[PDB]
Amino acid sequence: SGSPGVEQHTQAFLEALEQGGGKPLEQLSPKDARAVLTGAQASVKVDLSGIEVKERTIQANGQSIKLQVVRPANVKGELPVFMFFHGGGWVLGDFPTHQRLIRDLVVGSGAVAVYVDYTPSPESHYPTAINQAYAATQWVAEHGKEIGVDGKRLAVAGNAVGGNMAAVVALKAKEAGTPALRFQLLLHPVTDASFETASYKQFADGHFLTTGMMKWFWDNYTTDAKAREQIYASPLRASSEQLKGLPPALVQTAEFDVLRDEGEAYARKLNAAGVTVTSVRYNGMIHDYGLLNPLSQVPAVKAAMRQAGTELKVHLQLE
Amino acid sequence: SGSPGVEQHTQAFLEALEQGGGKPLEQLSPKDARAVLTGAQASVKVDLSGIEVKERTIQANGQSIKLQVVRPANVKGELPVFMFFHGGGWVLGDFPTHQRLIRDLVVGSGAVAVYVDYTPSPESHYPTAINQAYAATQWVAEHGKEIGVDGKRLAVAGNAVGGNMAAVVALKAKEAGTPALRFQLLLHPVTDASFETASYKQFADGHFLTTGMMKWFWDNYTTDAKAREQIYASPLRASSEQLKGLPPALVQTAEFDVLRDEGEAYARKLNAAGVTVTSVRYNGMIHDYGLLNPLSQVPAVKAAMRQAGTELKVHLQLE
Ligand SMILES: CC(=O)O[C@H](C(=O)O)c1ccccc1Cl
Ligand SMILES: CC(=O)O[C@H](C(=O)O)c1ccccc1Cl
Ligand SMILES: CC(=O)O[C@H](C(=O)O)c1ccccc1Cl
Ligand SMILES: CC(=O)O[C@H](C(=O)O)c1ccccc1Cl
Ligand SMILES: CC(=O)O[C@H](C(=O)O)c1ccccc1Cl
Ligand SMILES: CC(=O)O[C@H](C(=O)O)c1ccccc1Cl
Repeated sequence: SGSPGVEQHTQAFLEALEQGGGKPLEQLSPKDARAVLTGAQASVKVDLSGIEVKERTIQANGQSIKLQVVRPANVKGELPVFMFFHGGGWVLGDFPTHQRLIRDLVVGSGAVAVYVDYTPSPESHYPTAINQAYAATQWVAEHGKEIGVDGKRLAVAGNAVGGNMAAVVALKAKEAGTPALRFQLLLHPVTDASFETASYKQFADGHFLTTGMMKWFWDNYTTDAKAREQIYASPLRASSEQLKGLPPALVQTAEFDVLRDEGEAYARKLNAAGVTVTSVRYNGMIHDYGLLNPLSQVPAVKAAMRQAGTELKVHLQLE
Repeated sequence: SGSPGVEQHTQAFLEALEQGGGKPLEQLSPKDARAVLTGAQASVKVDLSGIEVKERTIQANGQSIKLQVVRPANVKGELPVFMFFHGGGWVLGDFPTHQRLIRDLVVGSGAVAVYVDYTPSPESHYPTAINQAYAATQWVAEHGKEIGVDGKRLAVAGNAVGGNMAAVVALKAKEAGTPALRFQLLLHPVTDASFETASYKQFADGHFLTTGMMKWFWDNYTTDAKAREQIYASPLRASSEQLKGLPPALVQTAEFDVLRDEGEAYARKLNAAGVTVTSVRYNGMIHDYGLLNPLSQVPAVKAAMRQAGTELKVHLQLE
């Protein structure tokens, strides 16, 4: 478990995982793997106060798409808004597993989150979910009044493959010429369908997210090699010209995460393309510390969450 | 100038420095070198609003020590407080060169800064300044009412050698058993009188702070090898037992800073000793981005400053 330099509570978490192992996640059926995350997130008392949650089903992408709209409690008027794309490696995850993370971003930013219930993998494959994600984002931009938001002040946010999804939705919005986006919040994003970065090599196991999981996640998403080479799957492969004009980004990475290097590399490519980027590595931390309910009271995690909420707020102001 | 991955405005700054060079800083007299920083900081329009500045001379350390007390404007009552220790490699720096940085921390935190006017080097040598710094911190703890602060809610903060000073004052407070400190804010701290870390090797020149400057700074501070080995000069040399019980820390480092590795290493040692630490590397950034007035409008720099102010605020609340 862990490494020299892992933050103390995080290291204890890793050791607890190592104890009483269980089968590797990637050896489970999608149903059983989904239940592992559900059970783990439900195992910890967490503050979910300060929010008003309501479901809305929309017609877009030529289908019905379910949204969970999460609004700061006791606030009147149209509020700015961020789309929220959940992580879980495409196979896992949903709204309640991610509700604490979403709640923290909403309460900290004062903005409304719109969770999009994209179709999981392998039930669907690329590009089904990203097309749903984009469709919902366009819908919010043009129909925001219906759910109490100002669709002209619109960001995208997500963790892990949700960070992939947020980045790709920003690219799709550029491709489509609409909608205008204020900001992209990328928390430990997946950015490349390749597994040879220094961080992938160093943290292959023992640090929660493993290389084995990442390959399984990608395989469930799509085994089409040409699909994986597209910028809408692996945005790290985009040229400077393709990245030009994307909205300002905050990218948080974790020191002990296989995805650390590709996230920081994507931030560099955005910067080289003239996009405004803040790229921050949280040392001592593991992958997706912001999702994990058992880590939500770690002081560094709280600091990272204060930052994520504040930066959403900064970019969602009037004028 | 610079490297692949340097944030765009920062890279332009580095290129401007390279153009129209001038003599290396470390070849100048202390007087002339001091004027270089003064002139550069004065070259940029910056917001200094929202603060009330007043000088106070105190009797401590068996001498007179000048303080600049920087209070949020239009606020009544006793406020919590952080000591502020300026950087400049011991040779350079003062209050006005650092006033924008201090102002940003005050306005963002809502807490009062107490700048300590320690004796520069080589006019004095180790341990004169750190003894003054500690003496002033103890004074504020016990006499805070006189300058409108709650001395029981007291943090230490500083940039570069000021980060060294803040860390060392926390160690001296532990050694003395007083005063109680809420928090240490270390912005790109100097932590070791050695020059062989990977970051020292990689960024030896071309990134504002050079290895040559750092060696000159240390030489002016003290050439006593035994002094440099003391934990009050090089706190990285402290054992876990020596670090045990120190106050919670936020350490910000910069990706392209010779001091990056020793700062992150000190954060690791604090964590190993059970101290609460948040260690954050701002990618794309150079050394002491928070001091430099020409960089104060870079978005990543603004985000880092919002974080520094917020974390001071978090740790200076009642109860
Ligand atoms: C990677 C794994 O095996 O799942 C963990 C477990 O409960 O074992 C786990 C632990 C805490 C939070 C989430 C998850 Cl998913
Ligand atoms: C790459 C991805 O999306 O990461 C997931 C995440 O942490 O969100 C994840 C990774 C490992 C175990 C559980 C979960 Cl849920
Ligand atoms: C778990 C947690 O609350 O850590 C806090 C935070 O960073 O929010 C914190 C808040 C106030 C004082 C100390 C500390 Cl450590
Ligand atoms: C390191 C050096 O030579 O000083 C710089 C210069 O003006 O050349 C400089 C530039 C901007 C801000 C401060 C300073 Cl000190
Ligand atoms: C090590 C130190 O204290 O760094 C100074 C700082 O950036 O504060 C500094 C470094 C290079 C040039 C000017 C100045 Cl002022
Ligand atoms: C120079 C600067 O203000 O950048 C800002 C910041 O991060 O504070 C900012 C604020 C609102 C919207 C965009 C941007 Cl980029």
